[PDB]
Amino acid sequence: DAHKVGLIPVTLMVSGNIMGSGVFLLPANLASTGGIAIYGWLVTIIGALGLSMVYAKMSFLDPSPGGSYAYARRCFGPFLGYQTNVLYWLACWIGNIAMVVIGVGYLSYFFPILKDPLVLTITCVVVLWIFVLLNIVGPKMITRVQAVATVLALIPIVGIAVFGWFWFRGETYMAAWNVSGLGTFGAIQSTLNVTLWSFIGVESASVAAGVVKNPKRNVPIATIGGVLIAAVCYVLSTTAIMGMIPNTAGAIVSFCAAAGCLGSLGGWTLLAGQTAKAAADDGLFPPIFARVNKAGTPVAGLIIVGILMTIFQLSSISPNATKEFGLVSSVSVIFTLVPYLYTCAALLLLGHGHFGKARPAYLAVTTIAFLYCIWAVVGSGAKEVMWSFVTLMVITAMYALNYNRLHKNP
Amino acid sequence: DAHKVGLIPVTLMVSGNIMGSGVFLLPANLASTGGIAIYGWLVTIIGALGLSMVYAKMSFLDPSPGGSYAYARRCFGPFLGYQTNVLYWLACWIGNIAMVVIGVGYLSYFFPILKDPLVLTITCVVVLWIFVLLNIVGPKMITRVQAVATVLALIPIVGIAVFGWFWFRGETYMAAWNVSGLGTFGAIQSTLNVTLWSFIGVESASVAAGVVKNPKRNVPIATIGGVLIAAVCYVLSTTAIMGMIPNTAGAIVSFCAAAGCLGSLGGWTLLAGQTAKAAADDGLFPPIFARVNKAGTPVAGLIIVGILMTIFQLSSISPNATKEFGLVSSVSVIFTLVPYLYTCAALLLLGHGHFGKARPAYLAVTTIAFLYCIWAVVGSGAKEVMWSFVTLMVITAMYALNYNRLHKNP
Repeated sequence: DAHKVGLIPVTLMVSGNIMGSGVFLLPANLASTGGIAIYGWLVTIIGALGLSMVYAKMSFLDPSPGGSYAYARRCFGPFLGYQTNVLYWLACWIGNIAMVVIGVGYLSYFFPILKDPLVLTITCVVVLWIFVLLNIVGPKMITRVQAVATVLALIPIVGIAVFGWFWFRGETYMAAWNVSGLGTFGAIQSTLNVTLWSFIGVESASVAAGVVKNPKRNVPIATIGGVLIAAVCYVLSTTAIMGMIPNTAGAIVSFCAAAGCLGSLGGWTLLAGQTAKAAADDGLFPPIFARVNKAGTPVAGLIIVGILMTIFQLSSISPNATKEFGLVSSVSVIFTLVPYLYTCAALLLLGHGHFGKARPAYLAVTTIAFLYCIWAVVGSGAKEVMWSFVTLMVITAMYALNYNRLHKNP
Repeated sequence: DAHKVGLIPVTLMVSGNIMGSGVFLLPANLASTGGIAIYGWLVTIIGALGLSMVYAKMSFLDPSPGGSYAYARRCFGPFLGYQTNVLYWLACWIGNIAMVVIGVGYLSYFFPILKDPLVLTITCVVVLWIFVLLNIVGPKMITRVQAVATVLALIPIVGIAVFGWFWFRGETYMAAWNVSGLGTFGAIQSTLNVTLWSFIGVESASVAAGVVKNPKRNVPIATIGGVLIAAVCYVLSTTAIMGMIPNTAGAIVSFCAAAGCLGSLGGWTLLAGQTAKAAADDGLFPPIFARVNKAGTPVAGLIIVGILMTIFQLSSISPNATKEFGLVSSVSVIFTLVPYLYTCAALLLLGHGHFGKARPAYLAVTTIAFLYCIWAVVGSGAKEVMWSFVTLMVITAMYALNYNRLHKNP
């Protein structure tokens, strides 16, 4: 198959959905800290790379076509995996509405603007279907969108990596040094708590399956590529941290950031159609989507995701926490963790005896992945989390929509 | 079998674990409200009776011998059910330490006393093993303890039901009327939020199985008996609500309350040994307990529960929230919900097509049970709930202790 994309724009997708709509804000987020504190990066990147490794050698096997639910079919995988879906896709199109309220806030000036009245919302609303239709064109086309746009948002960051390496200069960062944070013991927390729940994305590769070239080779290479990429991106970019704290070619840096939300948005609508029109086939949901107009792609799928997406775009217009951490926009963050959980549960529930040799080695990386996934939700908002769990209780008993499973019957 | 108890002291067990260590405090808990507000009772009792009905017609089938995990073997039932255990048992012996810090605070005077220094703790510590050994004697003996002691704590409440019906008098309650609460719309919340998470217990019957007479008949009758009992107990007792708000034979009323924690404590250590030395056999945990010295009963089991119970009795001595809602003593409240959840999931996952006729009827009661269970955790402490969920993530990835399940393998 050649109408089914490949590594080159896949790793870019995978990377650029972590990159991605949070880097041009990351330094800011550890400015109110607590700043550098590079340690925070050390540990969050080590454990996250572990998570990407998990995903790598799992899609190394059954990709999938999901994934991150594919493997849920085998912590169980009915109930638990059909759940894992609801709560991930329902955190797939939801996290999108978040993505536009910021992505267009990134073009809040520089032509248009406007961008303050009802115009902000009317444009995020039409900016979404942009990518919905650009998925009805794909999937090979939406990945073509992401490739160009994120290598656009790569200009800024990568530019500061080496070029920023030649500018500043120098011992200024040494001047600001650590401190501000309330000491090393927990000081890290002030950084981890914003480099962690913001490494979210490694899934996209083992979630493309159904439209990557060769899964068993390209996809594992995809996540590991994506993670090492965004990772050094993160470090070299936010090590450009001299002393400031207050929060010509400037226009390019402001355009290239929104251009990350140019590719991202497509990417996540994509992930939205995938891990759902997937558990359409491996069983139930229910669907509906389907219906997969000939040549792949969920025609009903992404269109339906459009309706679900737009409906919330016009009532979170608007209050819901006017920015990040919105009791709805953040919870959907937590949601995307469970599938991190069962996955790693699976890269061992399906190495029952490992169709691969040397145990302890894989045995660590998965444990590490478990800290990372457990820690980055252990240390987060108290209304938000209880919330996820409320959704778990409700996802569950919303399987009355489901009286036909089986196992260990009577 | 006749060394295996029967309905007569079983329903008393089942009832007196909800009764039970919260009634002589219940009116107090809706005094700071918001008081009567009898509605709160209306809705909490209707949905709870639904929950008991759920449990009734489930143990009507497979009892079990668990239960409330028995049936988990069939939302899955490996991982999910072995979980459902950890999080219920670890909420079974934990809820106990809570039970003694109050049950002896109930004899904080009237002989002994003391009851304020290190003596409070040294006595709760030895008061626990009391029931641990009185379970090593049972299980028919511990139920004999609960029967006598709760029909002792029945004297107070039931006495006010009819006798209290002849005393006051009269329109005083009409004088205090509703109000104080911030209006009907949500006013109920101030009552439901303390009549709900305080109806916990209906499980005990469908959790005795392994030591009730005939399961299929006695156990269903047990929970429904238990619930209607504690229910009218609740209503007729806390309808003795005249106007007061500040918070000879008086000694009897103060003794008879602790005497509820005389029987309760035994009951829950009991439930502790049960839904664990049960998932010892249906599979894994791991155990250990076992080892079931001849004639039933988990000898290693309750003894081990003693060590786990005493260890926390001497470091929650002491701070941990010096009373109810202890971020550990309350969470373990939330924990005892999940098994409520999968249960009701099961009275339909195992009525796949109902080995019983007329669908919609059973179809409601289970839905109602789902509200009750979901609502009473939807509306509770924010650190506590996120906490349960953290335990869910950890229960989970603590099944590395478990690399040998199966289903839909590769």
